[PDB]
Amino acid sequence: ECTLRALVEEYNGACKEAPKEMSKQFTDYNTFKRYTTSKKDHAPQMRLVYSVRKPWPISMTPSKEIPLVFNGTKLKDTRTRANIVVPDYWSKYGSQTSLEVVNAILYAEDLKVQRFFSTEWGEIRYGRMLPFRKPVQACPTIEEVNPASIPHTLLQVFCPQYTTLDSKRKAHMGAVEKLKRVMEPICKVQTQESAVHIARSLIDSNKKWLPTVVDHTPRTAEMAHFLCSKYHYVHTN
Amino acid sequence: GEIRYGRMLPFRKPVQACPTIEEVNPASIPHTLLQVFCPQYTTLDSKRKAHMGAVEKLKRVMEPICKVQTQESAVHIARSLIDSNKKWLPTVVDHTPRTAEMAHFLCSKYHYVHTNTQDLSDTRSIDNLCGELVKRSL
Amino acid sequence: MNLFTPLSEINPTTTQELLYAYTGPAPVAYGTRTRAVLENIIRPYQYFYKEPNVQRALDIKTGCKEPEDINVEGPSSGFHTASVLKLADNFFRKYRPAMEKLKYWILVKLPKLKYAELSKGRQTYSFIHKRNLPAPIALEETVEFLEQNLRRKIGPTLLSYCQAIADVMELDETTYEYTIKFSREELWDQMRTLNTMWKHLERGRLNRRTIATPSMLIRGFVKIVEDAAKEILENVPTSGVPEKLAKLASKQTFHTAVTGELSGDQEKFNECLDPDAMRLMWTVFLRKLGCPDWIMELFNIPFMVFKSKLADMGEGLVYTKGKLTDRKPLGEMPSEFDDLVRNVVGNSISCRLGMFMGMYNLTSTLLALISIEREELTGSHVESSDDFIHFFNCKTHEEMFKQAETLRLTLKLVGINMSPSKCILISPAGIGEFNSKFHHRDFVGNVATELPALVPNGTNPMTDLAMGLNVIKHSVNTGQMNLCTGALAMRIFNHAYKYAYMALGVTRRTRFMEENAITPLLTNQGASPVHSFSTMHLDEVALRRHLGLLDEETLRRILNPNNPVTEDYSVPSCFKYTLSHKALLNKEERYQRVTSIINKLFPEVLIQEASAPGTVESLKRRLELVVE
Amino acid sequence: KSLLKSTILHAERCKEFVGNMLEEYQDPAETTVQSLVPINTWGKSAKRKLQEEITSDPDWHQCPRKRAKMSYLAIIAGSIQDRDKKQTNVPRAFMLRGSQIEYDMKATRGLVVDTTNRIIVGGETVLREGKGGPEGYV
Amino acid sequence: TRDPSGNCQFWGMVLLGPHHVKRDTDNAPLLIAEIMGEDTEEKYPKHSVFSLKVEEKQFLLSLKITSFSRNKLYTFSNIRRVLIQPASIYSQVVLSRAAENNSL
Amino acid sequence: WTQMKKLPLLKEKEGPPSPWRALLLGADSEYIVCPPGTDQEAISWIHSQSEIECIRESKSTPASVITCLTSSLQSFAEGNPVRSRIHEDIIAFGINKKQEKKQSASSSASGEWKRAEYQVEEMSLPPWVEEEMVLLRSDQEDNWIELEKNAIYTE
RNA sequence: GCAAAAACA
Repeated sequence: ECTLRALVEEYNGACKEAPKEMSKQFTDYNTFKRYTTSKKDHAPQMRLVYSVRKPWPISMTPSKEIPLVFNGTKLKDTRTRANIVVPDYWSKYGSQTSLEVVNAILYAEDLKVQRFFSTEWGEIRYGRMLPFRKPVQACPTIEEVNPASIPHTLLQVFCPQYTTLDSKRKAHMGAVEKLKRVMEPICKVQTQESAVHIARSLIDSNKKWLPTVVDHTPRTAEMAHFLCSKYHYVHTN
Repeated sequence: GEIRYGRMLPFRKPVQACPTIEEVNPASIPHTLLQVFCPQYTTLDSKRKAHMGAVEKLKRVMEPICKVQTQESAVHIARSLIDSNKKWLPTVVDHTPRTAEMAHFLCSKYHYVHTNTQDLSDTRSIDNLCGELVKRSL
Repeated sequence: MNLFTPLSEINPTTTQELLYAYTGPAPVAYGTRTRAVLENIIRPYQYFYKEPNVQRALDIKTGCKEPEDINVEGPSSGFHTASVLKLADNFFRKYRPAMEKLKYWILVKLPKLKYAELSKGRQTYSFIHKRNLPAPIALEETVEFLEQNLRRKIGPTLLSYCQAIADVMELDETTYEYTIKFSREELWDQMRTLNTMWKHLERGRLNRRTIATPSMLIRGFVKIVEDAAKEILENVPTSGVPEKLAKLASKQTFHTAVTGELSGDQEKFNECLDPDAMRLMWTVFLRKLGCPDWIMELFNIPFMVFKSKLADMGEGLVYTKGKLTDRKPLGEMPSEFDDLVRNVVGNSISCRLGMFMGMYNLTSTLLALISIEREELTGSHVESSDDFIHFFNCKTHEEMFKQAETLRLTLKLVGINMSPSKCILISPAGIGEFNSKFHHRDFVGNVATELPALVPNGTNPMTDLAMGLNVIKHSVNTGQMNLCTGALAMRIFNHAYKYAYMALGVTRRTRFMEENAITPLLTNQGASPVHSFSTMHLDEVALRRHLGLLDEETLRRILNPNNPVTEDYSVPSCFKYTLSHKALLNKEERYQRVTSIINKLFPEVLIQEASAPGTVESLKRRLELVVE
Repeated sequence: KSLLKSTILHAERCKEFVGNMLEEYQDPAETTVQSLVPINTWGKSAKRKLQEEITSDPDWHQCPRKRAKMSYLAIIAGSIQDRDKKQTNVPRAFMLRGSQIEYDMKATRGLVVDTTNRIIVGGETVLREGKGGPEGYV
Repeated sequence: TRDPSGNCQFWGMVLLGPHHVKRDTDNAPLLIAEIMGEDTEEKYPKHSVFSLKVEEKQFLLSLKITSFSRNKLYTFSNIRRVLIQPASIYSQVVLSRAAENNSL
Repeated sequence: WTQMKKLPLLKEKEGPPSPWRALLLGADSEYIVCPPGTDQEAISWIHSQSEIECIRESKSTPASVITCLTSSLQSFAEGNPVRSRIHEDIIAFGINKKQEKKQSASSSASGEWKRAEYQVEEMSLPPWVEEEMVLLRSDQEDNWIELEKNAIYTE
């Protein structure tokens, strides 16, 4: 809506401001996607103390709703930098949003909450047990999706029109329509760069090694860190 | 540092002969020495006129020295340690070595040796205090 | 030490976890690596002959050696060609499904790997900037060099990259875009050059070690051979990659029989191997599976180049006159490494036979495994780099001794030379150790080399909490930690996490929240932790709403998509924030524009790779289709 | 610490300080007093307590403990008060502005501690019961 | 530190010099002052021990000149992790004597 | 292949007993009980209620650094955790020690270059290690471990 | 002085 050509302006600027670099192939994106001139430090956790204590720690996007000074406290540097106390300020005097997007953003994480609390578990049985680590599915999925077909399913729920008929056949039918009822509030480009991670989590069937004294279903594998051990066991119910 | 050869116009000014552990005004030097060496033969006015920081520094310094130096030798060693003793020498502008101890090495009419030495003195802080007093007094 | 060996209610195997220098600073390597690199280079030449004759060994080229010449009383470098051929034949005959799946890998998905995955590697010494650059930067510079000096566009597949390297290596003169020129011999020497550096954060030994990284030109060949080695290793029971130790633990033997258990390490593992043995092994496998010739060259080039390595000798030996110290390159003054002076090539040095750490940690394991495969070795072996465990299941003690001795001799045949002092054999099976795992009867104990950091990762509160809890969960899952340890570690992590984010005591954040009546509602704000031992796999925001500790109005405030600041199972929120002579900082910003226009136009790249043929200006095809 | 050392050790300065704070007269230490106490609503109660303590004991300015109590009351009295809030009774102790240091009327803890043997202000023994020279020597 | 009555416990003071540090492993000058209980010549040959007189009580003050890298200081700031291994041993013993007879 | 009846017997290095080489003191660590307050209050109390006299002096740590310590205490009491340098700070933090050593070595250099041939001096087991182990066992009145408890939802 | 096969100062 009147901003479509603004997307084109990015191309025109790229041709005139970045010559003979954007001219490379689109297949090269897998090479310069992670292109950074900053060295990969061996311990990013050692610099966290300074970074929080550093003046202007957060580099926020420019905005006008957040006051420059609130109750005699400088908040922004007028990308602009932000004070360390801007997030907790947003937790009380921040902008509002629709209720539907709140559930959609927090979706794929709530389902792990009631699925745990609904389980009754059982009495603790201590014994000389011998857990053996077997590769099982980590988290339960709404539908059983075959490996190497997960990206094809994600293509339909995000870019159904920009797809190849070959990918249509190798797509999990019966699960594509389930994702559109939960990804619709966050389907917009505003929060679509990260919505792929949430959508992938619904049908991600990755396999990890977990302690298994008995054959562990996905229902009982996500919380296997406390169900069984060398000395105790829990009868999940 | 590195020698920088060049023609130089001398600036003749009095400079301190050797560095001092503590700078004391000339009126307070005898009282400081009296407090350092013979406190038993002093009055409260003499104690009040003495620089107690210099007294402590000098006592710590001359604790071992007085065992190997006679009374007058130790007295005047301490005096030299807290006496400026400025002497006139030809210096180079914006290259004052704060003390003529190294003028033969670091300076001449044909060269200087670049050195990186800070003040390490409380004169800046005394300036800050005096500036606050003057600003609030005006 | 007497306090680390209980005699009642608990065995020393479980308490052997106490024999770990946790929570202490890891040893750090200081100064020049020249002495260590020179020693690493000179060790293989000192072990070629039973009588140490270094000077005779500097001109051997191929490291093949005759029998009745392998040092059986000490380290022995080199290999026996006939033994290598026979052992490779025996290994190929066995494990047929592994060979069939290797054939599948080499026929179907070998000409499919994208060449962009070389960017997620290790630090690379650029041959154009004469310094060290990150792997993506080195890859981009190398492909630009290839485009400039070869004039044919590089295809998406890495076979195209390898063909480009091979074609450009035949040119007598090459010039990069600046506008520096390279001779063919100079480029060949740069390809031979190995960048060596200290290995940091290495616990478990007194002496520091050096690792070497290859040039980006040969890295494609190194990666293809390493990927083939990994693919064939995942499908062999004797490999060190998967529960193999537990699988062999869950084994029942005959009632009255001798069941040995040999656990040991390898001494000079990278100082006694020759790339020619790996060449023979790979050629035997490829020839007996039936691959074409171009596959032969494609799999043989990496070791061909490595046979002419030019590992950099650090910065120079340290010489002291009085109290002074100076760094002097090898050959300037006499030292204990005078025999390698003739091999000094500028700042680098040439060594035909020998190995370095960080180059081929899988093909060496393959060579050891093909050594394992024999006739009289009727036992179970697990090999992983320089560490191994062997199970002997025979009928007589002398039979077990013969099997162990022939195992040692066959390992020496290709020059593995297991350390006599580090190898322990137990006549009845039941006690052993492999990797950092410990074996006692039917129980195997996993003991970590490093404790969990128990500190926030250092990106943002939600991400740091998620990663910390996930690390603790992984540690408790592997059996390294239990109820008490897990809860104590998560309490320690909670304290560190709260401290690092100004949630402890009086500070700017706490005073700001107090003066403005901002109630701390999250762990990073200062609220009581909501996560437990059982609930450590749950998101903080998702868990708090169910318990009523986070009002829906607060969720609306924080989970607003229109927020100024915006595996990791954490929902985005206002707390998801990013902390704030090169002549290369400009081109990373202009590459940012290229990456900025993408991920705004294509949802597809956020799903799969950028598999668009051509597409130089051609991006306008999509925008017009968007309008249409 | 400096303000309390000024008021405690000298009776005339305590007189002047209490008089200026009670009657809202101009004082040399108005800025310090305003910057020490947070924005509160204890000024009227503090001024009252000043009134009854002065009337009950006209001879208050000789006991350093009484001087400490009067100084605390005057410091609260000369504080920056808030308009849109009803006045409340003066507390036993308060916290300094932008700090976690406690100032106590009874001087049992915090910035001022008045034991039977001695008085400690800011960790320093300002006055000793029998062995001291606050008034000096001639 | 603070005991559970509000009182302040002064273990000592560490002084950090100019410390123009560039590399993550570079040393940083330190002057550490500590309250010592008993002095020993052969145990603390590089320490200077001073007498300390507070409130007519006797304390020993030890001063040492040290330089200490940033990595080591960061590691020792997480010294609380040393509690895990003894906790591991204790937990294993306790849970063994809970698995023996199903009684924690 | 050989077999052993004897467990290996570790050789015990002989020489001077190794001194205490650690960042802090360890067992010989005590504290001064100060009146309740902030860090600045406690530091001011300690600086204003104490006098220092040297008992044992070590050539490694000259006694003149007590001036630096007292200056830091006073500055911290005055609300200044960071203070300007003094002369006693010269030999307290090794300021210009690298240049001093390098120039002295250049001035006194003699002979010809040779290999570094570094060496580490062997030291015997100190008698205080057992004392350290038995003293760290002593009971204390306080808990000294204040870790905030996690939530509890299941048994 | 820290630290060990030489880096910081």
